[PDB]
Amino acid sequence: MKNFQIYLSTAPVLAAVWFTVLAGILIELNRFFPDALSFPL
Amino acid sequence: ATKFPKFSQGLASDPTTRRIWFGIATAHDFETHDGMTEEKLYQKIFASHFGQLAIIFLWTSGNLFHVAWQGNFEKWGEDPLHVRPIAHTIWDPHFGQPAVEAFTRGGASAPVNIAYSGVYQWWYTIGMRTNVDLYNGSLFLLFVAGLFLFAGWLHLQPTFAPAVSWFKNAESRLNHHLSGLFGVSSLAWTGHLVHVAIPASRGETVRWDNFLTTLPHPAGLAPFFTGQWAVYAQNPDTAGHIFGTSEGAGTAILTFLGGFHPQTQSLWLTDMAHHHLAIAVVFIIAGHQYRTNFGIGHSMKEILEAHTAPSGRLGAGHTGLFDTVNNSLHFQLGLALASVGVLCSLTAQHMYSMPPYAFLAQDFTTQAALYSHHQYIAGFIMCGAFAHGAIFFIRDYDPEANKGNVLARMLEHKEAIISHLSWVSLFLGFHTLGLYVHNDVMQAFGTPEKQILIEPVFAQWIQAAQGKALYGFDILLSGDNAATAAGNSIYLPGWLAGINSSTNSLFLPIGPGDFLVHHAIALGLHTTTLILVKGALDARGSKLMPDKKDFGYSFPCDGPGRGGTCDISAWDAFYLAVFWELNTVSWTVFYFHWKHLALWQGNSAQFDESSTYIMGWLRDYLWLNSSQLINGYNPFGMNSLSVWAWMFLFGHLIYATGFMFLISWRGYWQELIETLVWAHERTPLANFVKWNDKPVALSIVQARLVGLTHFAVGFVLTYAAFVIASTSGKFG
Amino acid sequence: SHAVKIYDTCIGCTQCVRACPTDVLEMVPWDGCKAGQIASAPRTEDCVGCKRCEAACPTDFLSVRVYLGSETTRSMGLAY
Amino acid sequence: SISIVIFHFSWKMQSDVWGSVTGNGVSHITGGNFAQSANTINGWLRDFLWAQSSQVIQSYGSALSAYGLIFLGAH
Amino acid sequence: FFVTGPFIKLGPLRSTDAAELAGCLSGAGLVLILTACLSIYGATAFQREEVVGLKTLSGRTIAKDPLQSSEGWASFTSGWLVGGLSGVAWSYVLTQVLPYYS
Amino acid sequence: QVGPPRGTMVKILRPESYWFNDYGKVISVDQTGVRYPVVVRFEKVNYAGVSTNNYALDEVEY
Amino acid sequence: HFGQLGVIFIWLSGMYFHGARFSNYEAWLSDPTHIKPSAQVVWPIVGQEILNGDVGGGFQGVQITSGFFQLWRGS
Amino acid sequence: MAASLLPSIFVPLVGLVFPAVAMASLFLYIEKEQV
Amino acid sequence: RDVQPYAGLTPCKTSKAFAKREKTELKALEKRLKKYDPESAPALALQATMEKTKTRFANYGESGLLCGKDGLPHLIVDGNLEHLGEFAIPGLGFLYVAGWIGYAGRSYIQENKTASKPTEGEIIIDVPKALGLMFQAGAWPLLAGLELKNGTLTAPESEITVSPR
Amino acid sequence: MPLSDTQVFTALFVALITGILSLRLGTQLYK
Ligand code: CLA
Ligand code: CLA
Ligand code: CLA
Ligand code: CLA
Ligand code: CLA
Ligand code: CLA
Ligand code: CLA
Ligand SMILES: CC1=C(/C=C/C(C)=C/C=C/C(C)=C/C=C/C=C(C)/C=C/C=C(C)/C=C/C2=C(C)CCCC2(C)C)C(C)(C)CCC1
Ligand code: SF4
Repeated sequence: MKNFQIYLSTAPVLAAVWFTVLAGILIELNRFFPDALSFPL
Repeated sequence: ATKFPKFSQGLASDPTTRRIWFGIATAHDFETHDGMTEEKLYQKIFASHFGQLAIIFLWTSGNLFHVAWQGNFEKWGEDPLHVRPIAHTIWDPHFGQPAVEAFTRGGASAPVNIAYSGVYQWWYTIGMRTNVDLYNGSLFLLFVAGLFLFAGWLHLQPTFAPAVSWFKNAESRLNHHLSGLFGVSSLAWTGHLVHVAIPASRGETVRWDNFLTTLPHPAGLAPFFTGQWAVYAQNPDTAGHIFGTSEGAGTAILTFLGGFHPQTQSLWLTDMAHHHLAIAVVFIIAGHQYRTNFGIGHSMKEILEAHTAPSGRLGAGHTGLFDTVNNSLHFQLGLALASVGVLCSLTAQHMYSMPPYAFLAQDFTTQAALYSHHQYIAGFIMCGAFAHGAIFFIRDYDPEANKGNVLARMLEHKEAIISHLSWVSLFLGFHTLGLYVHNDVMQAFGTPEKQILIEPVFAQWIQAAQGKALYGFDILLSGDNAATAAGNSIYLPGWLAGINSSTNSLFLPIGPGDFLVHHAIALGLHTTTLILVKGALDARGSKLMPDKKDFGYSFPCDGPGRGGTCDISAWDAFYLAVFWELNTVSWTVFYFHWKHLALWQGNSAQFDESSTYIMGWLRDYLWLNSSQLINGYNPFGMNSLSVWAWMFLFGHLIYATGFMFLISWRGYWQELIETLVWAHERTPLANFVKWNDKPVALSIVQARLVGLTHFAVGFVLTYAAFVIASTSGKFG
Repeated sequence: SHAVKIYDTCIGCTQCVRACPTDVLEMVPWDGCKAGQIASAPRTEDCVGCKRCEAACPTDFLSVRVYLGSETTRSMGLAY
Repeated sequence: SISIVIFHFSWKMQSDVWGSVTGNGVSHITGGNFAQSANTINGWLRDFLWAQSSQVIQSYGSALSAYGLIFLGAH
Repeated sequence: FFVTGPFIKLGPLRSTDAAELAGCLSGAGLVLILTACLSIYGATAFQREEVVGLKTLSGRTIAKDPLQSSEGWASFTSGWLVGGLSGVAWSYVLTQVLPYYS
Repeated sequence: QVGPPRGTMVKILRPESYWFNDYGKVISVDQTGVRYPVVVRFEKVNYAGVSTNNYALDEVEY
Repeated sequence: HFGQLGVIFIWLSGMYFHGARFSNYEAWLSDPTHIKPSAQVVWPIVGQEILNGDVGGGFQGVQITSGFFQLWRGS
Repeated sequence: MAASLLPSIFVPLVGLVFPAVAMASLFLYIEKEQV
Repeated sequence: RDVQPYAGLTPCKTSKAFAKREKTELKALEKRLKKYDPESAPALALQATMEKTKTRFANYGESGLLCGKDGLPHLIVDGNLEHLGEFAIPGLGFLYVAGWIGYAGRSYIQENKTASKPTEGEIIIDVPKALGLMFQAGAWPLLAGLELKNGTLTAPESEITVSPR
Repeated sequence: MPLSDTQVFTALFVALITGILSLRLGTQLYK
């Protein structure tokens, strides 16, 4: 249990979770604000 | 022991085939020879310089003789735009009848090679017109080469052999080379241009026979010595002037028109004569700087000694560097190579954009071949300069004598230099590759408008400063201010005509593809410099191997211990940097060749459209322009490009064979040779014949070199075949 | 043959000697270290140059160093 | 080796087996050029690598644009 | 004798009526090259003492081969040259003479 | 007893040392007049993987 | 080995599931000669929807070359 | 006359004869024992 | 917005080549569409793609982009006020974010260096402390300025291991 | 106008002398 949490806190698992979430947010931003060549003004 | 390593006992007693290889390799490394004194070192270097200068002159005389004897120089001079130059006759026993009938170009009656070296345009521009003139020149250079061979022989005799101190006399050497080797030579070339090349360009042939009877200017030397030097610029050549004829031919011998001669699209010969004259004056003045035997002039040691920053930011300044440079042949060699490589790059970058030879701009294959030639030579020379500086740091650098000067300071903050080189290289490569991949994806996804196309406004702004009126900045020469007004008296009308014309390549229009490729070039230069500076500064030791200076310049490794030390030597840093040098030079010349091919077909939009993404280079440049090359020979006969197709595939072969030596390493091959030794020893009727030298695998450094040589040879030959065949198939 | 040099930082741990595959190195009495012994390279002619001694030397920087030089039959490790 | 086996397979099948019968003989993919061109390295370079690469390099703007991107990426 | 045959039947002039003469001149040229190779091998190979003797598998001590010496290899090279040129000429003769040759 | 006491952190001054300009704990100093008596232990390993070696009195600073 | 076989069974489960909810196998069944097999459809995010090629059957997706459709038809 | 003769002589001279003599000579020197 | 022409680049909104690019892509979309009957899902998906292309091209027109002869937008990165959104503002956003990432990393490595076994915590990341330092790294520019002014950003020369040279 | 045969052979003889001198220089270097 706690050890499993520690296992999750390992570098590979944490890298995979962090990049999964990051890719998710970036994909969602490119879905809701798509095709952004430059910052509008 | 054997006699071939006459200079190396340690190789003479070597019982293996490595003896032969390393005696070939270390032949010209005079400093590491048995019983070698400094005096013998310097005398042998002097005579070797004599020797290969004679080689250079024999090469030039051979080119002249072959063009005179087997070429079509006269006919080419008659119609420069519709006659392909001839290099030399081919007598190949292996040719078939289609090969003999397909290589017969020009007006030759035998198979020939089409001279892509530009020697025809150069010799036509300098006033040579007939095969007799070229033959006379070849014979004269044969005599010059014999003279230099005799001079090398003579200065190797003990009476005429000079001491070390004669070579160490820096002031006299530089005074004489600046005034005489540079300055007076430029003056003599000006005298040639004024007396021979310009009159030949204006129709009248001035050879030695009618030399001393035809004044180069209608006025004599009266305007010269009376100070009315502007008489020599009174009447320049008319715009409607045909080269080699008297139509619209002026009388001015020296001027600064600028731009290009309209009929030849090359520099005005009067401009180039005035140019060499000004250089002659500047360099003759410059060659009186240093003090030799007459109580006046500077002392270079004291020049360096007195240039120390008062704040101490530089440390002890340049104190102690005079002896460092003068006693270190590798320091001098690295400096000379650095400069020579920069010059070779400058020649590549100036001959394409400012062609100095008549009818060179119209011959596109020669332009491409010359640019590729000088850029690859420059890159190799640069790699040599940095390698020899690493060698200087190992063999010739004295930390005790150089204590506190800028060089020891370089050793002190080497980590900062290497780390910032790594940073700039990483930034450039990440962002350039990312922008290229992004553009690849956007083109792939059918939305090319979403590409990151950064307009290179800084280079465009420079061009606007320099007279280009495309972009509309209009600041310095494109605008109307003091700089342009000062320029518009002598040079600027011709310069503006040249730079704003769409035909020439004086300052080509710049787009986002040019941005991305120049940043790729910057990546290549920064990374090659990273590798080479790292090799030079860690040459004397690093944290992995503190005592690297005790192992010489080139050693295989320091064993598998301490994690592994493969490719740890500075020689290995050079070996690694040659790959990056070839890569960078290929990027530059790919850019050159594609941009110029687009210009020469008249559709520059192709490059400007397809150079922003890598698939465009792979498709519209490499795949597209390789069609006629690979069709040099096929099942339906062959044509004149079959030799270049064969060389293309040849270079591919060498490149791959190099990959063998680079990837597979010694110890597999050593065991394989051991099994082969057993087989030969136990084969009946073959054990009658026995090797004198024990067959062994190539050593680690040797094989690294062999693989690098194959890599580079295949690289150069493949690209030479491509750049020549495609350009000749589309333009001749 | 190659050149093998022993430096006074040697602690006499004998690992260079035990690692040598050609018996080039030997331990000799010496007062300089605590262990009371320094390595030496009498049979330098037999040094193939494999640098196992340098890999097995614990002292920083190495007390044994092999400098590759003239290559002989024995140094090249040839059975022929 | 595999690179040569699969190249032989692809060229031989496109040239001498695969195709479409239209009642007037076989119309192979590459037209049977293997038998007369696959005896030269130039033939493989030109009639197999260069010739058949037109699909992958001109795949941009279509569904095979992913194959083109992978082609570059794998290079 | 044999080395001529490849040049006859696969040389550049194999189709022409002069196929045999070309192939035999090629064979003679190759014999001359191999004579040069033999001469240089004989000059270089036998420079050492070779103090160790030779015995048969039965254990009988026997003298060294005179062929395995500089002058012996020179005599062998001369015999090679004469034999090779005679064999090339004989191959030419037989190609011009032999009934079932084609 | 000469040299740094046991347990103190000493700055390495040997130029070739992997831990040059680094700090290491003194384990022991040999008083029998050996050339390199100072045994220094290091948190970080070198390329050989060892964490300690011997230094002279002038190759350390505290 | 048990874990590898579990992984292989996951891969097979994925392939069959995609061939069920992300493919045109039923359309391909009626016209196998003219409909291109496809069992992968991409999300329309960054213009990658172009990879959903016109494989036929009133369907768009990445054309597959694993032969899974042919295997299922033969099964 | 030079054009019809000299190529057919010097191409084999430089590409078959000179290479043969040079390689043989260099071989004889390199394998020549020191003494 | 209406942007002045710059570096020989006309605005994309008034560029005929930009209109040609839009037209071409839309026509390609129509062609792709024609084979699908309108009721089927690919037809609606392609119509949505066409809509997306139209609104993208429109947005690029209004966003003050400069197009070239090719007809595709070109970025001005010299700092021009009229084109700051091309490089400066996203450049500032990247510099802020990248400095946040780096400062979170530097803070975690310096904090973990005080642990009993720093190298184990290097691979097994203390997630609560890590996240605390990550959210503290929101004010990276400030804290970096403090470190620079106090001299603790940069370690002194004597402490750093260097080559013997 | 092609080069005369005497011109070619004179230049070739000058080349032969140059080659002799190159051999003299090479031998002198080898010492
Ligand atoms: C380095 C310059 C150079 C080069 C690259 C060539 C190249 C060639 N020559 Mg030319 N040639 C040259 C100089 C040169 N020549 C000079 C100075 C002369 C004297 C006027 C000649 C006279 C000449 C004739 C008469 C003929 C050729 C022929 C040939 C062709 C091949 C046969 C051959 O090698 O015989 C060359 C013949 C020789 C007698 C040797 C001349 C070479 C010069 C004098 C020495 C150059 C040595 C070099 C710098 C250093 C070598 C050392 C090492 C690097 C190998 C080939 C295109 C033949 C040809 O066109 O075939 C189709 C032919 O008939 N050449
Ligand atoms: C006036 C006096 C004078 C002159 C002419 C020279 C000339 C020369 N010396 Mg020097 N020397 C002198 C005095 C002089 N020396 C004195 C007083 C000493 C004693 C200190 C020495 C000591 C000395 C040594 C120790 C050595 C020389 C060497 C050389 C030769 C170098 C090769 C060369 O020229 O590269 C060619 C260079 C140029 C013509 C100038 C370079 C200009 C740049 C790089 C290129 C510009 C080219 C231009 C744009 C046109 C190019 C294109 C065109 C071809 C199409 C050269 C012939 C070297 C040697 O041994 O050679 C035999 C050598 O090692 N010299
Ligand atoms: C004016 C220029 C100049 C001078 C005087 C020198 C002089 C020297 N160099 Mg430097 N060098 C130069 C240019 C120069 N080099 C350049 C441009 C490079 C970059 C390529 C180098 C790279 C370099 C390295 C890496 C090293 C030297 C070394 C040396 C020394 C010994 C050379 C040697 O080992 O024997 C002569 C060398 C050889 C015989 C090898 C040549 C093998 C070539 C590459 C084969 C090429 C194949 C051919 C072109 C293919 C034909 C075509 C194909 C179709 C068949 C000597 C002091 C070595 C040394 O010990 O320095 C002290 C050393 O380690 N130099
Ligand atoms: C195309 C081939 C290639 C590439 C990409 C590189 C890239 C690099 N080399 Mg190498 N190199 C190569 C060939 C190549 N080299 C060859 C054949 C040689 C001859 C041996 C060398 C010799 C060499 C030396 C000797 C040196 C380099 C250096 C460098 C770096 C230069 C800095 C730079 O451009 O950073 C930008 C970096 C890249 C373009 C690398 C790829 C990064 C990618 C784009 C990011 C990937 C992210 C993505 C999410 C990945 C998905 C994977 C997922 C499955 C995990 C870089 C890492 C130098 C260095 O270390 O400088 C610091 C250096 O010293 N290289
Ligand atoms: C197996 C096939 C083959 C062979 C043997 C040849 C042979 C020849 N060709 Mg042909 N050719 C071939 C295929 C072949 N070719 C094909 C397929 C094509 C395409 C259609 C051509 C196209 C072609 C053209 C267009 C020309 C030739 C020429 C030549 C000749 C070169 C002249 C010479 O000997 O210079 C001497 C040899 C050299 C200069 C080569 C130097 C290379 C070495 C390895 C450099 C490094 C040297 C190093 C120091 C070691 C030296 C050791 C030394 C002591 C032995 C020669 C007779 C040329 C000719 O006839 O001009 C006279 C010519 O112009 N060929
Ligand atoms: C799609 C957009 C995109 C993407 C994907 C990348 C991706 C990347 N960039 Mg790039 N970049 C972009 C847009 C993009 N960049 C733009 C628009 C700019 C203009 C501001 C830059 C400017 C930029 C610089 C200057 C550098 C990068 C670097 C990098 C790499 C590491 C960045 C990072 O946060 O590491 C995590 C961050 C850290 C470890 C902290 C390190 C320091 C960061 C990079 C900057 C903070 C320092 C401070 C503000 C002073 C800056 C000085 C500078 C102006 C010279 C990575 C490959 C770096 C690189 O690879 O070079 C070797 C790098 O130095 N980028
Ligand atoms: C703690 C994070 C961190 C920081 C602040 C730095 C800072 C620096 N690095 Mg280093 N680096 C790091 C991590 C870091 N690096 C990692 C993980 C690697 C391995 C990939 C490298 C590899 C590396 C190389 C190869 C080079 C640098 C260089 C540099 C300098 C240039 C700017 C830059 O980062 O561009 C480089 C940026 C990258 C290579 C991107 C990698 C950075 C990643 C994204 C950080 C990952 C850690 C992240 C914050 C999570 C940990 C914390 C979390 C648990 C809370 C600068 C001093 C260059 C230099 O010496 O310049 C003078 C150089 O050549 N770095
Ligand atoms: C390793 C080493 C070495 C080598 C190194 C190298 C190789 C380097 C290089 C370097 C280089 C290669 C450099 C370059 C540089 C350049 C420069 C510095 C340039 C400049 C320019 C200018 C200044 C300009 C100006 C102008 C302009 C902008 C334009 C117009 C005109 C004018 C003039 C105005 C040595 C031996 C030394 C030492 C030891 C070590
Ligand atoms: S050399 Fe290294 S290993 Fe051999 S004894 Fe001295 S210390 Fe122990």
